[PDB]
Amino acid sequence: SGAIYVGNYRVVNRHLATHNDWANLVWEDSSRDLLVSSTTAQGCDTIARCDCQTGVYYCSSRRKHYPVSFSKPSLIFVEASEYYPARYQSHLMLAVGHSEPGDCGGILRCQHGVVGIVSTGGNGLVGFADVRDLLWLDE
Ligand SMILES: CCN(CC1CC1)C(=O)c1cccc(CC(=O)N2CCC[C@H](C(N)=O)C2)c1
Ligand SMILES: [Zn+2]
Repeated sequence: SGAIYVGNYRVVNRHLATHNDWANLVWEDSSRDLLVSSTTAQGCDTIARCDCQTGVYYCSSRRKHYPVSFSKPSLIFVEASEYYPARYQSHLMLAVGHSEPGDCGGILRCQHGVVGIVSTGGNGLVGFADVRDLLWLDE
């Protein structure tokens, strides 16, 4: 679990979104596993606007942060789950690291701010849904 709070927005994994998230829906993209809902309180997270390929992520299944090198956002095959059939997930970045299902929502950060959130795992890889292209989160 986990979310990003920026301005009047809350960014979560689409497969973990709550009834409140869907009742205050701003935008969702099933191909990216993202959903953004509106909030009443102002969020203070800063979104990175960059092309970094190194950062640190929080891994809840180890209660630890790990430094990683990660790929550029791209269309990657992700196996079927109870939330989606087997499909191309877009804007996904992979790194070598530990990720179990409950790790979804952990934040990946670089020196510029929030880069994305854990969205996939397995096979000794961790995949992060990028949010750096969502320029509208800042206004
Ligand atoms: C090979 C079976 N296996 C390990 C099971 C745990 C024994 C996995 O598939 C597996 C392993 C670690 C993490 C995850 C989570 C994951 O990647 N998802 C599930 C939620 C939706 C995600 C998405 N963005 O489409 C995809 C799965
Ligand atoms: Zn950066």
